[PDB]
Amino acid sequence: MYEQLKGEWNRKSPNLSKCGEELGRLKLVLLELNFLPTTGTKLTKQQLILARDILEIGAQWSILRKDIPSFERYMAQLKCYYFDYKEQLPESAYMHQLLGLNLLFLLSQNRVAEFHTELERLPAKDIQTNVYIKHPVSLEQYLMEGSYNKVFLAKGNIPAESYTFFIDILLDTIRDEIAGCIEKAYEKILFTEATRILFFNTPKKMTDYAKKRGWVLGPNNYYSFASQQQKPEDTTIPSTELAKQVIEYARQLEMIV
Amino acid sequence: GIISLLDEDEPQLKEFALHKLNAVVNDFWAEISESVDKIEVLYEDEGFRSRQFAALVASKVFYHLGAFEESLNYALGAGDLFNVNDNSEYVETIIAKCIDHYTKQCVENADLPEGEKKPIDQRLEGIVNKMFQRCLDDHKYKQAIGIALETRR
Amino acid sequence: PPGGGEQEPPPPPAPQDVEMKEEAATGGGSTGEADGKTAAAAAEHSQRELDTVTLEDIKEHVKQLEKAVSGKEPRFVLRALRMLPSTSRRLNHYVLYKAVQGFFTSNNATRDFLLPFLEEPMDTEADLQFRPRTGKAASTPLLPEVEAYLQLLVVIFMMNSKRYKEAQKISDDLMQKISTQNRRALDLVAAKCYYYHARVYEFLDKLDVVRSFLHARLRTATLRHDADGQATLLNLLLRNYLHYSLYDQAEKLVSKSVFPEQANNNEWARYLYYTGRIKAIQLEYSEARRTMTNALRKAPQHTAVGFKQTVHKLLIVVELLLGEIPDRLQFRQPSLKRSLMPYFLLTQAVRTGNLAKFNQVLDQFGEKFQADGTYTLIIRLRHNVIKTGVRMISLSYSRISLADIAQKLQLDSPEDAEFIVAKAIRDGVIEASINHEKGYVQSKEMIDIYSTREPQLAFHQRISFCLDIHNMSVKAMRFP
Amino acid sequence: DLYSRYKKLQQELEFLEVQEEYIKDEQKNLKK
Amino acid sequence: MSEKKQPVDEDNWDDDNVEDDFSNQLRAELEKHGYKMET
Amino acid sequence: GSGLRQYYLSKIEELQLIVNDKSQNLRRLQAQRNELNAKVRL
Repeated sequence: MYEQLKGEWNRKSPNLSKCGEELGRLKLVLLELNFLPTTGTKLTKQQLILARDILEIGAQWSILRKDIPSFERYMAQLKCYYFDYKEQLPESAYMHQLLGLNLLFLLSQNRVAEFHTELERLPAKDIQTNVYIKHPVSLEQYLMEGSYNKVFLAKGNIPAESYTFFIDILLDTIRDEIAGCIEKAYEKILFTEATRILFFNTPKKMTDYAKKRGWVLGPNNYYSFASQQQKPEDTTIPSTELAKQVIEYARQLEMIV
Repeated sequence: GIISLLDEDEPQLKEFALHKLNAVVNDFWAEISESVDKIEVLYEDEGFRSRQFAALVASKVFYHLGAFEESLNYALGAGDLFNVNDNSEYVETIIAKCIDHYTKQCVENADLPEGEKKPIDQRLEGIVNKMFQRCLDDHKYKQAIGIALETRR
Repeated sequence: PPGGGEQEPPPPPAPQDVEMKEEAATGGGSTGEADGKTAAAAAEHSQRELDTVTLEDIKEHVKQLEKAVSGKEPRFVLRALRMLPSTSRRLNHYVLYKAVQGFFTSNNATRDFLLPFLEEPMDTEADLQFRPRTGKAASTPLLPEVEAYLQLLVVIFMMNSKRYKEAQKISDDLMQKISTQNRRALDLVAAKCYYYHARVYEFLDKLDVVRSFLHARLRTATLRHDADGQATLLNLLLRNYLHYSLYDQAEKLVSKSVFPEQANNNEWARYLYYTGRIKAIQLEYSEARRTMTNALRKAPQHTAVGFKQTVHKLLIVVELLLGEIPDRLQFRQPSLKRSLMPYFLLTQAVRTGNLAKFNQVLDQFGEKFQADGTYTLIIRLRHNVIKTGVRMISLSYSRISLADIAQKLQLDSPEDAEFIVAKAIRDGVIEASINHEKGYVQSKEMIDIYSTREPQLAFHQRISFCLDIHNMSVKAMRFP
Repeated sequence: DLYSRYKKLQQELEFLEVQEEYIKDEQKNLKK
Repeated sequence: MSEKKQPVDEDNWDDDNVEDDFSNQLRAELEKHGYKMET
Repeated sequence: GSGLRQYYLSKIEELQLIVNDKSQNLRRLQAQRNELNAKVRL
């Protein structure tokens, strides 16, 4: 009952035994009366309130240890509590930015369908307020037209933390597509256009485009290739199956229906 | 989300996992359709101390999935938890399929009673003769003789 | 008194005659096709079912005091019908109670007596095999009551009558159902009761009990009976899942129950719209704008049904966001004149380059826009602003430069030129090739739709279509 | 009856279908 | 049917033209020759 | 009933429905055939 309420909360997380012990607190949190339906006894929803906040700092441990599946695990039960089946009272002040780290979680990872099924539950709470969502939502509006590096002209604005874990996934998510666009039919913007305008102040990124992709930069530029077939059109391949189609035509037309 | 409720591999969350399975065992088999490996791999656990229960909830979902046979198979792989559960109006579906598969299987075995006979499952027939006990109890015996003919026994 | 007194000999008798005889013939032929007509799956009292769809919504709402419809319920519900003598007796009662309405005073039934009127069908050797007859006899308790549009203290009695009718579902699923095919009529009854019971849960809070019960009443579908119950209950399932702000939609996409077949040009048409907005909420990309046009063009035969204005409004909203720039004045109905003004300004500033005018209109009429349930239009409409311009010029010039096309679309900087030259290739908004040695976005064109097998592609499906029509004729001819 | 119902409907299936093929035969022959 | 959930009760391409897509149709545009007696 | 009868009571369902429909179809074909018999006889 209230095991290690604030043992290592404000200071740091020097010991990971408080992790599994707090999860031992979630052993009873989920099993006092209920966790999903939460039929009655609103007072049991209070340690589901703190059960939410402890999952929030738990996802702050997952964000510290690069823990994606556990991170979404925390946000689930969290969001599970915000869609608690009973109309309870105010949860906390920590929901709106928590869903900010959820929305930055799911935005940078190419989750657009998942994205636009998230901003429709609190109709006016993530448009004109809740900067922890307003930065992700205007972020996605940047991800709308062409404002993907314009985001990086807008990186210096974060409300709480670095947001590094999804300014970096927002790096890569533009990296597969700049790599694909350069792999498209194109005539080789030089090393200075593919290496200085974009990111990567001459690291082994030249190993990234030179190894992950083509465009072999030896003589002062990247270098394309055909990226096309030889137009192998038989057109007599359907000469069998189409005859089958006609045979079906006179088949059903000739059958006594 | 809400779904990543089951992202822990703890042992007592294996017995609390079943406690969540029978809790969510009713409706969202549409979600369990994407949650098949979450039920199949959960069924695949030597250190799981409530074995065949993931086949209980599995036979719950695969009906909704559209696998009329899969819920029957894992209903076989549900152990005593399925054999004890035979008084319901939903289970009459899976048991109707069970007597269909059963009577056709028995006509098959009666076809060739020697050599390469498709073996009938013990838990397959365990609710079969149990249903015949229903034939013994529900005050009607044209049924009990009826399945007696088709069963090739 | 002298004015209002002389004006109620004629009003009562009209429903007294036609409102009397209509469901008399309905229950008559429908009963004869319940006993007979083993193929009663398509009753001509299903067209009478439709005639009841538009019948009581305009015919009678109150029980017609001055003794016009008040005595109908005590007559029509007093149906014992033991055998030919005890049923020809009721045949006598059809005319015998008419002296009670005309000469005497009818039995007042102000949506309080119909519940105790549910004993007359039980009196004198009650009939339960006619669960269709008593089923319409379970709709009639709502028919003056719900169709009066009260939603005032008799919503709960609505709910109790529909609990007795759900007990009639219990009678079908449990009591003497020897392949009588009545669920497909009880699925229409479940439809009617759950339109205005849908409203009932609109005049009250959420419907999660009807969510689980809907998953059960839908659960029995696809196993024994499946026709329009899965369709209608699915639509009722979708409408308020959509009405509520939550995830709510990918659960619908994973709801792999999309093929309740042909719905007689009425359920299926709107069905494409219920699914249509669903596919719209995930940034529809020309895949379901075609089914939006499809739904709008399938069943428009009504006259501004009320959601038809919303399909007509929301339809080309997504197409504007995708590729097209037509206005929405084409069907300038009187029903549309007041539902056009905000959207009227809406589509102009998209194609026009005055994005400040677009924000002016959006801040101007966003209240109507927010009432339409289209919050996410602005988050992706600035997308097709520059994409609409670039689509225009990209269509105009064949060998256009990207180093020139920007400077005309108020781009103003060469860097701003190529922020739209990074995804247009992958998207396909224009067919061209961009190069750095030549920063010119030159397009191209091709033929051989007639020289490659395009036509025989387009023809096969419709050939099957015409043979489908022939099959329908041959199957639906030789009744006599 | 109930088991004989289920057997007799079966017997009412194929013996009914042979007529279905039969009218096909008659019609095609009548065309000639 | 039986919903009636509405408000109270070409000009699309031809007016999409004639007001915005068309330019010299609502307003005048012929002054360019006054801007052309020197070019 | 539920365990013993319902499996056959619910399985004569479609055994009755099929003969229910194929009689309609059968009489359709009968009407056509009689048409042909009258025509070629005359």
